[PDB]
Amino acid sequence: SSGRFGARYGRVSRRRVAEIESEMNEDHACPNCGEDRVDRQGTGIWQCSYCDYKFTGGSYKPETPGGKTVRRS
Amino acid sequence: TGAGTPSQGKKNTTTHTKCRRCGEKSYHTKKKVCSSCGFGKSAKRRDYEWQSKAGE
Amino acid sequence: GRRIQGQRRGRGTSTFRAPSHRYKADLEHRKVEDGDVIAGTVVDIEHDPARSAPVAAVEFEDGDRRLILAPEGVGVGDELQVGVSAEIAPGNTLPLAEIPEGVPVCNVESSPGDGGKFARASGVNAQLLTHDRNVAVVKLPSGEMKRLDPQCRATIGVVAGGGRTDKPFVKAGNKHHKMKARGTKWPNVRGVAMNAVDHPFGGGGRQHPGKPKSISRNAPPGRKVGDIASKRTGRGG
Amino acid sequence: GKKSKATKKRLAKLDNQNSRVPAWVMLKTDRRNHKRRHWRRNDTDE
RNA sequence: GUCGGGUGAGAACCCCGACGGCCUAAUGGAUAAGGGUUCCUCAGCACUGCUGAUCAGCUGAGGGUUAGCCGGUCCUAAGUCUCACCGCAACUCGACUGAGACGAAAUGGGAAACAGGUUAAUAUUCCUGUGCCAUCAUGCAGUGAAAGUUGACGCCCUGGGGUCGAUCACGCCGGGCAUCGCCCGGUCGAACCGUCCAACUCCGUGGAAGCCGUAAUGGCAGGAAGCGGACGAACGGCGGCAUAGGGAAACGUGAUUCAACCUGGGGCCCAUGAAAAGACGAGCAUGAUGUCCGUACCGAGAACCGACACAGGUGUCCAUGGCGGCGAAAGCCAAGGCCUGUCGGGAGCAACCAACGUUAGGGAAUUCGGCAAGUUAGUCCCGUACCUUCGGAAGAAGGGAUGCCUGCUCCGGAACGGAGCAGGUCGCAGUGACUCGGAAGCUCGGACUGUCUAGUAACAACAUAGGUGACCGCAAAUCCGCAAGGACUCGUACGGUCACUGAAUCCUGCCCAGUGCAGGUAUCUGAACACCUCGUACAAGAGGACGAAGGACCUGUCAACGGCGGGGGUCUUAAGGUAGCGUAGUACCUUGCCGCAUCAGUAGCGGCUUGCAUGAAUGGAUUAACCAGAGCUUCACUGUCCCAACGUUGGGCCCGGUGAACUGUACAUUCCAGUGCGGAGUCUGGAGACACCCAGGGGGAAGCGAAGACCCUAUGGAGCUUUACUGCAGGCUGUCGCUGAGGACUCUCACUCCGGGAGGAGGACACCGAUAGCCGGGCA
RNA sequence: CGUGGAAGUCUGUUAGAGUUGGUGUCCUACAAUACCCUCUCGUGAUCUAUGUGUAGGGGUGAAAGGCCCAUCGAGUCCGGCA
Ligand SMILES: [Cl-]
Ligand SMILES: [Cl-]
Ligand SMILES: [Cl-]
Ligand SMILES: [Mg+2]
Ligand SMILES: [Mg+2]
Ligand SMILES: [Mg+2]
Ligand SMILES: [Mg+2]
Ligand SMILES: [Mg+2]
Ligand SMILES: [Mg+2]
Ligand SMILES: [Mg+2]
Ligand SMILES: [Mg+2]
Ligand SMILES: [Mg+2]
Ligand SMILES: [Mg+2]
Ligand SMILES: [Mg+2]
Ligand SMILES: [Mg+2]
Ligand SMILES: [Mg+2]
Ligand SMILES: [Mg+2]
Ligand SMILES: [Mg+2]
Ligand SMILES: [Mg+2]
Ligand SMILES: [Mg+2]
Ligand SMILES: [Mg+2]
Ligand SMILES: [Mg+2]
Ligand SMILES: [Mg+2]
Ligand SMILES: [Mg+2]
Ligand SMILES: [Mg+2]
Ligand SMILES: [Mg+2]
Ligand SMILES: [Mg+2]
Ligand SMILES: [Mg+2]
Ligand SMILES: [Mg+2]
Ligand SMILES: [Mg+2]
Ligand SMILES: [Mg+2]
Ligand SMILES: [Mg+2]
Ligand code: NA
Ligand code: NA
Ligand code: NA
Ligand code: NA
Ligand code: NA
Ligand code: NA
Ligand code: NA
Ligand code: NA
Ligand code: NA
Ligand code: NA
Ligand code: NA
Ligand code: NA
Ligand code: NA
Ligand code: NA
Ligand SMILES: [Sr+2]
Ligand SMILES: [Sr+2]
Ligand SMILES: [Sr+2]
Ligand SMILES: [Sr+2]
Ligand SMILES: [Sr+2]
Ligand SMILES: [Sr+2]
Ligand SMILES: [Sr+2]
Ligand SMILES: [Sr+2]
Ligand SMILES: [Sr+2]
Ligand SMILES: [Sr+2]
Ligand SMILES: [Sr+2]
Ligand SMILES: [Sr+2]
Ligand SMILES: [Sr+2]
Ligand SMILES: [Sr+2]
Ligand SMILES: [Sr+2]
Ligand SMILES: [Sr+2]
Ligand SMILES: [Sr+2]
Ligand SMILES: [Sr+2]
Ligand SMILES: [Sr+2]
Ligand SMILES: [Sr+2]
Ligand SMILES: [Sr+2]
Ligand SMILES: [Sr+2]
Ligand SMILES: [Sr+2]
Ligand SMILES: [Sr+2]
Ligand SMILES: [Sr+2]
Ligand SMILES: [Sr+2]
Ligand SMILES: [Sr+2]
Ligand SMILES: [Sr+2]
Ligand SMILES: [Sr+2]
Ligand SMILES: [Sr+2]
Ligand SMILES: [Sr+2]
Ligand SMILES: [Sr+2]
Ligand SMILES: [Sr+2]
Ligand SMILES: [Sr+2]
Ligand SMILES: [Sr+2]
Ligand SMILES: [Sr+2]
Repeated sequence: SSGRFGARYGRVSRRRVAEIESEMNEDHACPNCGEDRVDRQGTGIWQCSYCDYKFTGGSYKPETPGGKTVRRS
Repeated sequence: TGAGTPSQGKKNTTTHTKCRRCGEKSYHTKKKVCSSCGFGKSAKRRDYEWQSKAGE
Repeated sequence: GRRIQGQRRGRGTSTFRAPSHRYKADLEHRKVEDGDVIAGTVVDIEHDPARSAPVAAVEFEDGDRRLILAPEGVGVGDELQVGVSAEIAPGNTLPLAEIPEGVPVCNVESSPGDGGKFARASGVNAQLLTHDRNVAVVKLPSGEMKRLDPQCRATIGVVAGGGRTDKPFVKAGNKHHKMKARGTKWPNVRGVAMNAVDHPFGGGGRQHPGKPKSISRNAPPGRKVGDIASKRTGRGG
Repeated sequence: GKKSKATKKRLAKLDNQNSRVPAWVMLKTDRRNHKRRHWRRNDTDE
């Protein structure tokens, strides 16, 4: 998704940002139904396009390994 | 752009206007303070000892 | 010489201040008497320009709309509890004594009832460890052990907006846009590229600092540049 | 530029100060206006 | 500009007509700021106007600016001020906090006006017509009334609706044209009152297991398409307005593309995109009231700023006038404005200079260097290398095509939209003017975009993402203040502070001896106070005892300042140059040696390299891409040169008018020698020399211009550095007061902080006043 | 293959901003920093109007000792001052 960077910037610019952008424009699980309709709304804000469950989550990744630790205890 | 003649073009601002108290074109309408009589800054009148040679 | 950049800072002029008028809210905790009879439904999840991470719009039992700091997972429709006997669910605000051990907690208070001081940034947490009658040890994000008062309120769960610092800025344009909304002067001109008259590391026919970078803690403001009270420097060795 | 009421009263008087010394003052003193102002060459107040 | 003509004592430049041009985002229209009467009329020419003037922004005297509905006024914005409070020796000083006020005239919010007519000059203000808003009064309605909505909001892409405009069709009205019958202009008509609704959301019906739908994304058994329906848009349509108005007349009808205006869908953010007053919620009739301030003109190559009627500078709206073409591009032309970027006359008009055209043959031989100029050039098709971070390179390169006419096929609803085929035919030339890349290759630097020395430096310097290190748990680190107090901070380690290096990729060796910083320290050193001894009827005073930070001293640390040699097969002072790179922007010797390239190469590229004196974040190496960055080579091109010629326009020369300045000890027609303070028109000797004037190019007057910036001197100045001198901030530390109860400790009562409060934390410490020792270019 | 329409992307005398070379013109100027041709950027760390804040050993400074009204290695005025 970092093809807008052109001949400039570098490898770590088009590997990391492109990875974390192809990962967020994807289909993720929702806690109010169980569907793949989770889209982004900005920095940290995650929204479902079903019964529009506008929730919280990791900046670019919906569920961080730190945000899943709250479930264990 | 040179600091001389061409920079003199952007000079269409009003700062010093005729004062209410003394009447000299020294009332800074943006500061609401007079540079001659001190209207808007002091209750007294702006006078200074250096406005005249020491022993006069 | 002249006053260095860090001296012009403390003056508090427009250039160095934070655009407070463009900021949302002073995220604090609610004042319950004693009993936990307060609860609230999360209506919205907004963006905080003051601290980048998401901020939850909560409407309470008595209709008091206040913006609270948002922990991971919490969404619209969800109910949270604020008070002494609150539920041990993510997003609920209750004192350290009432919170069990080995639980990741955030928005921790220093002195009880200050509205929260510690563990607030994007995705951080705090580990609650020892439980006595006098003390409640908490492990802060830096790894420091803070011996806290058990009467100090805290929100259960990790902060939302995690893993933000893990993605690069790519361009200065992205850094510009960020810094315009904070209390910082940007860009950063190295003290070495300056004149002798402007900084202690300034001057010279080439670029290098005059004296060694490490400076005494007793150093006066205007000479306190570089490595302030370094116990060491470098990577390996 | 928008002038106020007082500003108008003033610019008004300055225009009457621009009138010549009448023909009879010359015949009474048996033979010069010093506050002679031009709209281009001179500068007024405000 | 030219010929006529007008007024006039007087006319190149004042005015009429004609003919001829100039301006097209402005040289037109409306305005903000600023100007201030410069607007209008009449009378004038002593002043001002680059000449003249009968003209004028000039001079003199009159006249001119009319608003409930256009601004202001009101609202609040960054932010400002006053009062209180507090500090200060004090204030006109200063931070917090409370309260009030001010803060927006184009261009934030906002109750309400349109069409025409009128003047020498105003105009939604006056006048005619019509309409609209508010408060209030009376009469009717109504008891709802405040929940909610509105005011009120980022950027990028996009569909829908839709007016003006422009163009096409046809009809009517008026004009132009003189082979044809084409060409131009007009065909009008507001606000407001009424009414219609797409999009959107939603309800009922329905019952899809694959369908529905889009420019795209999408949508659905938690209920799709289809069907009916509630709410619901324009600055739009339709009706009224209007036997109003305007028009000499006709006083149209349809269409496409559609600014404005309306309404949706979509995407981006380590950026999240004002507030408040007011309005809506929530009726109607009649009547009344709606004060106050602005209102002229300019808005620029003459009304502003720049001393000027200055080639400079200065915001906004008209971004849809016609052809053109991708185009708000060029070129040409309307509407409109102008001939005032305001001196003229004459000479084939010389030399010489500024812009500039064409130059045979050669083609960079010119020069430090292709400086200057030039070459290519739009669109279509074929084709496109090394390398590469896979994005790019790349429009690489290279090759072909390109008009007009006739008749057609295809895409689409269609355009006055696009793409194609066949035959016909003109020129030297078909992107025919205009618009419109020259191409390639090697090396250096910096990654990139960006920043900069307003006015001789745009660059390799600055910045940047990226990398690293340092300090801090918030009563923090860092910083401002004399204090009261404040910035960071509506912030909290995924933070912000202080520094360094400078994308990515591959790495980043060795040394902690010195300096720095930090930690520890048995022992040494270590100030004042208090204590102990002697001395004083007391004071001064002599010694002792104790002892903090600090120093000694030990340890840690170089992505911390820095270092990585000589000698021999160790020594200084810790180690003693590892990867790479290398005659370098670093190498003196040096035009290093070999090679490539040229006839010839102090250049350039490659290799070697003992490196005077390369080298790892004082970052080392490599590099795709990028660059008005430095160097070199080739192809192409050319007046750069061989070597200069002709031409073009404005000057230059002569005539009218206008009319400065730089410079001037005096004398002065010089030249060749000499002499002299050694660089003479002027002295000595000779030579030469009739006077004046025109043009010239500048040899001389050590020409003019500037009390040399160089250099030295002066017991000159300043900016800057530091282990110069001395001091001050400031930090650290002991001590005395604040300061209380029972060399280690308990308490709460002062004091501090936190909680709204209850009360909670801390506690004689801390803060502050005083003193003492250390550090102390941060400052003098 | 298409749809889509990203960008400190691209060409661009679109508005606008900047100022490389000519070391051209000018240099008692049109101008106490101008003219012309060339050249650069032109959806962004962009350009601009008005309002507002920071003040002299102090501001501001993508750092050039740059800028703070033709004044900057410490503004200007008046005084100290003859
Ligand atoms: Cl940051
Ligand atoms: Cl107005
Ligand atoms: Cl749509
Ligand atoms: Mg210094
Ligand atoms: Mg800022
Ligand atoms: Mg908060
Ligand atoms: Mg920097
Ligand atoms: Mg420098
Ligand atoms: Mg460097
Ligand atoms: Mg360095
Ligand atoms: Mg008059
Ligand atoms: Mg008029
Ligand atoms: Mg003129
Ligand atoms: Mg020739
Ligand atoms: Mg030669
Ligand atoms: Mg068809
Ligand atoms: Mg660069
Ligand atoms: Mg310059
Ligand atoms: Mg440049
Ligand atoms: Mg960095
Ligand atoms: Mg960093
Ligand atoms: Mg650099
Ligand atoms: Mg190293
Ligand atoms: Mg060599
Ligand atoms: Mg070289
Ligand atoms: Mg010197
Ligand atoms: Mg000196
Ligand atoms: Mg307090
Ligand atoms: Mg000094
Ligand atoms: Mg050139
Ligand atoms: Mg400003
Ligand atoms: Mg310098
Ligand atoms: Na004037
Ligand atoms: Na004339
Ligand atoms: Na309507
Ligand atoms: Na057109
Ligand atoms: Na750019
Ligand atoms: Na060492
Ligand atoms: Na070295
Ligand atoms: Na550039
Ligand atoms: Na020529
Ligand atoms: Na001469
Ligand atoms: Na100096
Ligand atoms: Na694709
Ligand atoms: Na130029
Ligand atoms: Na000063
Ligand atoms: Sr200029
Ligand atoms: Sr201006
Ligand atoms: Sr005041
Ligand atoms: Sr006085
Ligand atoms: Sr508080
Ligand atoms: Sr707080
Ligand atoms: Sr230095
Ligand atoms: Sr190491
Ligand atoms: Sr003037
Ligand atoms: Sr005359
Ligand atoms: Sr006139
Ligand atoms: Sr007001
Ligand atoms: Sr307005
Ligand atoms: Sr349309
Ligand atoms: Sr007018
Ligand atoms: Sr105008
Ligand atoms: Sr102009
Ligand atoms: Sr015309
Ligand atoms: Sr004239
Ligand atoms: Sr010919
Ligand atoms: Sr050559
Ligand atoms: Sr040569
Ligand atoms: Sr070609
Ligand atoms: Sr490099
Ligand atoms: Sr500049
Ligand atoms: Sr690197
Ligand atoms: Sr050391
Ligand atoms: Sr070696
Ligand atoms: Sr001459
Ligand atoms: Sr761009
Ligand atoms: Sr461009
Ligand atoms: Sr040069
Ligand atoms: Sr010049
Ligand atoms: Sr030229
Ligand atoms: Sr564009
Ligand atoms: Sr003096």
